[PDB]
Amino acid sequence: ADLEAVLADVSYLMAMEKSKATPAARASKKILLPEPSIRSVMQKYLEDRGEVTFEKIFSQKLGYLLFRDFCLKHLEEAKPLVEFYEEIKKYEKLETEEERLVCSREIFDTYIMKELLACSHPFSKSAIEHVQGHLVKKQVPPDLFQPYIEEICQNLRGDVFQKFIESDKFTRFCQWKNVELNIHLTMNDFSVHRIIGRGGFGEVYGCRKADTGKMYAMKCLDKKRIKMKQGETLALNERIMLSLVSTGDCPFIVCMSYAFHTPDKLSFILDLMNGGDLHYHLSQHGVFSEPDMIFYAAEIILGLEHMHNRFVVYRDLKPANILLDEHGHVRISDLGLACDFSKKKPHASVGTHGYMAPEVLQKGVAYDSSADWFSLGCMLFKLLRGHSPFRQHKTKDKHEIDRMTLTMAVELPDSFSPELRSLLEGLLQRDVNRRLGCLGRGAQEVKESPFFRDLDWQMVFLQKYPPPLIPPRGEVNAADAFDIGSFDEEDTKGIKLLDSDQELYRNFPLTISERWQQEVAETVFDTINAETDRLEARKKTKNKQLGHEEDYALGKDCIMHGYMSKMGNPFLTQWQRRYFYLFPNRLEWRGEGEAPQSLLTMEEIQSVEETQIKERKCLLLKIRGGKQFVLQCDSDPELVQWKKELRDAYREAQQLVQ
Amino acid sequence: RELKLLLLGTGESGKSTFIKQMRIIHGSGYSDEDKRGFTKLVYQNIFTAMQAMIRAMDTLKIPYKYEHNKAHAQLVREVDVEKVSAFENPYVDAIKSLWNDPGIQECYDRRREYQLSDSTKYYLNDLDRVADPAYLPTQQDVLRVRVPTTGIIEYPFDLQSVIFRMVDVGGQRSERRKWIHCFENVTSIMFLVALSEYDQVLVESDNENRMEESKALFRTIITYPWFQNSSVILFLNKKDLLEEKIMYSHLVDYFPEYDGPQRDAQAAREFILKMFVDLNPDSDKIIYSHFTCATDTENIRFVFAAVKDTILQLNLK
Amino acid sequence: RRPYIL
Amino acid sequence: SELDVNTDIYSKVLVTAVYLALFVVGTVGNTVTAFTLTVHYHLGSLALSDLLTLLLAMPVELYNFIWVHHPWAFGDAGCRGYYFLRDACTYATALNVASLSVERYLAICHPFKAKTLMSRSRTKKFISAIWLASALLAVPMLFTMGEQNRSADGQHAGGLVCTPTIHTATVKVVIQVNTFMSFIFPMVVISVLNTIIANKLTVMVRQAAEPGRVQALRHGVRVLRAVVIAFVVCWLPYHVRRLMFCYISDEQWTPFLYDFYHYFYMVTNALFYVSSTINPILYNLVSANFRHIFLAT
Ligand SMILES: COc1ccccc1C1CCN(c2nc(C3(F)CC3)nc3ccc(N(C)CCO)cc23)CC1
Ligand SMILES: Nc1nc2c(ncn2[C@@H]2O[C@H](COP(=O)(O)OP(=O)(O)O)[C@@H](O)[C@H]2O)c(=O)[nH]1
Ligand code: ALF
Ligand SMILES: [Mg+2]
Repeated sequence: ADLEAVLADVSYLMAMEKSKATPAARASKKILLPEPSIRSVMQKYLEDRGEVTFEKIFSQKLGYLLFRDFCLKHLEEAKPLVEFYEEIKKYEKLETEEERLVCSREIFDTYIMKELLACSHPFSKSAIEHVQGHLVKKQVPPDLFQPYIEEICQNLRGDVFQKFIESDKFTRFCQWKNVELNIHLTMNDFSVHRIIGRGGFGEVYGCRKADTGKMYAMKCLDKKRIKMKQGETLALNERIMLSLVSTGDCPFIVCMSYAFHTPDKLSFILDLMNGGDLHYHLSQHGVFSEPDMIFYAAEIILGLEHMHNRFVVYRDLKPANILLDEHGHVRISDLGLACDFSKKKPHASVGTHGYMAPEVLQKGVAYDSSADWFSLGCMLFKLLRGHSPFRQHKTKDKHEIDRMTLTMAVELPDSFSPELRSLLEGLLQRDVNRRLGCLGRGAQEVKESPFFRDLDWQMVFLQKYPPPLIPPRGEVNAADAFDIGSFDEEDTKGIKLLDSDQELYRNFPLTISERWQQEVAETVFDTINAETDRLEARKKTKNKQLGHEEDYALGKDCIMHGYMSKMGNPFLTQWQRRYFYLFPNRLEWRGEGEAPQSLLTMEEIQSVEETQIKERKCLLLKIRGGKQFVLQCDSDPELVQWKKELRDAYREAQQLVQ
Repeated sequence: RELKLLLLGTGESGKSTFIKQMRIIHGSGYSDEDKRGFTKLVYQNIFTAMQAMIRAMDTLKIPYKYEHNKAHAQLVREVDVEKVSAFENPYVDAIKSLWNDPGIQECYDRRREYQLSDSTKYYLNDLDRVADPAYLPTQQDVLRVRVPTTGIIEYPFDLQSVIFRMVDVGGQRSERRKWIHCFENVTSIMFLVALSEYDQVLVESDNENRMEESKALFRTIITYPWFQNSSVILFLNKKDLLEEKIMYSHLVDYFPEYDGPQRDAQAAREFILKMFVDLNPDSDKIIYSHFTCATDTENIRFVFAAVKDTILQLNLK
Repeated sequence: RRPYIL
Repeated sequence: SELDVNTDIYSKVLVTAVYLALFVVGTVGNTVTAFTLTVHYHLGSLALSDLLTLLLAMPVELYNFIWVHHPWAFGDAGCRGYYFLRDACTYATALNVASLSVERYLAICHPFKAKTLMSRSRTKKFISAIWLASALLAVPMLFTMGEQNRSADGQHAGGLVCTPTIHTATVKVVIQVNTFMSFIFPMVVISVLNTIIANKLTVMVRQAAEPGRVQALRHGVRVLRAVVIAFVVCWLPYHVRRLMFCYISDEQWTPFLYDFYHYFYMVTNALFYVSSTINPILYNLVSANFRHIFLAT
């Protein structure tokens, strides 16, 4: 290969491998948390939608981390409870009874027997007796301590949670949540490496997120090409499907973290399966063997089960769409042609010739998730033979392959064991009502098939089995960027994107909370937290020494307060950032911090409405008498809450004054 | 090789006394230096009893009969056992006058309202002999000395043909948490309960009856899943205290469920034994009980003669 | 004889 | 008083053949390179600079500097403009090579920094400043002289000889400054940046130990060294002849030295143009991805 390609590959590989032992060091940009005063607005914003309950926070990764570290360091009473809960959770992940026996005895002695002897145990007799009855019989199921989990959560829900909310670590949670809700991604935020694939409406590049360093796969769709091929509906459907299946914990599907668009591209951020697709590895390694294909079939069956449980039908199932991760475990990747059959069963012949179900290939006849099982059979057949059960592209014409609707699968006796012959005979049935997986419970009908009789599906979900193939660690595991190529830019000439077209993607951008929180927790949570803490320590010392504290008790009846930019003065600085206080009768206004002063009285307000200025969202207040004020906030949540609270305040004040 | 045993029970129950008795019978008798050391122990025990009963008199505001002894009483308040030494002449007369004082005698008869060592009466009867400079305490005096144990203390020992190592542990609530580490390979458990604890509340808590705590601890120990293969023996100690406490106190007030006839020491003992054996969760388990009194060597001899046989039969290897 | 070309 | 050159006809033919053989390559291949093509902007800019250096400059020499020395065709303003174009092209080529070196170094060593410091608009600004703007700023004082009739023929066209008219001190000072700006500065930056990049690539090779990647990086470092080697071997003779025109302690030249200096002028300018012809060859050799498109176009 030429020098440029070699350099691109080396840069991509080094960025992928850099600082594996210290993920925090991979970030080139830094997350700047807002000031601790943010909680005055963010608390109301979260309360107004009921998000400050114990379950909501404790179920969030960052919320859980902050609550845990508060209990373990700033509340002695809650320390044993959180320690017990955490060790129970650790125990639940033990995979063998030989280890669970000792772990459970240690947990019992440490957190139950000691307290019982000292008579300090606060838990109910029921949980004690349940655990004692299970253990006296030598039973160590993973659900041993579930009653203790419930009771620990009940105890933490009490004054412990209120103390946490009143603490300075709920302020940190508010800061992190505000940083989350203000995610506005652009192509600048990512360091895009060499192209790794192409197809559909655009290309796929490996990329590193700037402010966390986590490696992602950026899938870009060109808006002009989408308009040219009338693909707006498909482009939006792909986002719907990705957001539908990403919300969860399934490790068998390429999950989406973010979605955004530039003026000309639609971009999805997905998991990076640096091992490459299974078709490339099949070509390099050759036909797999039955014990090897057991692994792939089991993993793909679990993935399809996850998708089907959500009523999504994966119409294009090929070896090319199956991506191997670093360690060799597979995932389903391309949800471009996926559809939902819960509302109405599709009827379009969408797929790839040689892997489409007979009812999919038939015109007009509706079909359900039943299609994915025929495609699974065809795919498993390819892994063992190098081609679909019906002729390949180089062996027959496209419509000659379509004669799959007028024949029956060969079902070779040589390369297949009788169990596999039965499995493929079931999966390649012409009649949907008789086809395996298309009757009864669905995924269970296949999972219980004889070919998987030896397989323990719990270990499949846990991914304990050794992959048959481990992708090379020193290669990109993809075709050369010259081979992948690029779309012809001339094809888009004559295509113009109207404002009515950019309106189709008004609501496109998206961020998934759990995925972002997990990324932050893995990468830069502790570093940022420490830096932030140092910054507030510095500023607190400065304020204490020089006076002008952060706030003088926040007044007597302040509804809310926070920074806002008094905007729009041509003869002064446009961004006159200041600190504001809201009261039921007036809105006060403070300078650098010496003394607050009144800016406005609610009785004067005529209306409050949002407006766009300098391509930035702002708040417009119109005043009885022709006066007006413009205020600009920093995070959409600040703007939303300020709008809501100002509106409610003046409406109530004027209605009462009526 | 040697089997591990535990002696469990609430504080003050009498485990260390049983350890002393076992050492005396199947071990090495205490030497002259031992008794010389124990003389000081007896001295601070007497001082502690005197101070405790004076403090009880003050809190209960019981008037004194002897005005002069009041001065001594003040002196008693001034005595501190941290910088302790042998008993002195000015203190023996004051102690004798106080003990002979009917008011403090009535206060002690009302001892149920405050903590007090059960050996107080024995030492008071001893009087001059114990307080005499030529102090040569007998085995009884050494046995009847109270020294709060704390922490796990393994006491190696052996029978005539087998080796059975004992473990003495503290009985105070704060200290019980330390037992986690002594349960590793228990072969049989000996449990001690004070038969006279039905009247006195705990030391750590002034509202919970001692017997209730003992029953709760017995239930907790039996509930242990990993003791299913270890025998349990319930030594009902301090029967000589109960035979008088019942005569002076009605068991109905403490536990009304004991609707048996009053003043029947055997009836009360049987009721307590039944109440304790009932706490077991599963009847298939067997609980062996023996009325005893650690302060009497013969009772301990008789009880151990059968305890060793039961333990040996339980474990054939 | 000094040259001229540059 | 030598009115006409004493150069041999054999040289007059051989050097002319060399000039035309270099002209054909540095025109065809250089224009093809410009057509084929954020470094690509720099590669095309240097291609344009070399193409100008050849096309604009070389043909004027023939029959006025190479094939003859006595007559001069263009007027005083014509000669001044010709030297202006020559020096502007030379400075542009050298500074553009330096800019390519620094751009590539920033792109390879710190790509994230390059994403900002080497923005498309920023790259356009830098290339515009360097090419057609930076050259025109340094040349005016360096090439705005000529038309000093010294040959005894006088009125005869062969008598009118073009030569820098500045005084010996001023002319020597300006040539020294020209060499400083066009040779030492871009040579220094090119050498240091290329050495850093070669060190990085050698480290990668040592850690790399795939055969394709090993070959690619080995050829890359070899070409990175060959770039400076070609720069020195092709420019140092030119600047040395230009300086020794002026950096002479006496006005006395022996006739043998005169003829040797004229032959030296011929070969040195030939090498100077060879430098402009080299770029497409290394562009093709160093990149197969570029080689295939170059051959296709
Ligand atoms: C300092 O570079 C100079 C100076 C003077 C003359 C020519 C060069 C070239 C050296 C080789 N070259 C490239 N060098 C490198 C290095 F910096 C050594 C890594 N990576 C490349 C990558 C691509 C490429 N193309 C011709 C693009 C064709 O698609 C050229 C280079 C371009 C400048
Ligand atoms: N009269 C009488 N006193 C006893 C008996 N058992 C123990 N004691 C006394 O109770 C006091 C406290 O017992 P102790 O040795 O601390 O038992 P432990 O708390 O289990 O270590 C000791 O001073 C003993 O003299 C008994 O059976 N009868
Ligand atoms: F109550 Al103790 F030693 F006196 F455990
Ligand atoms: Mg003791």
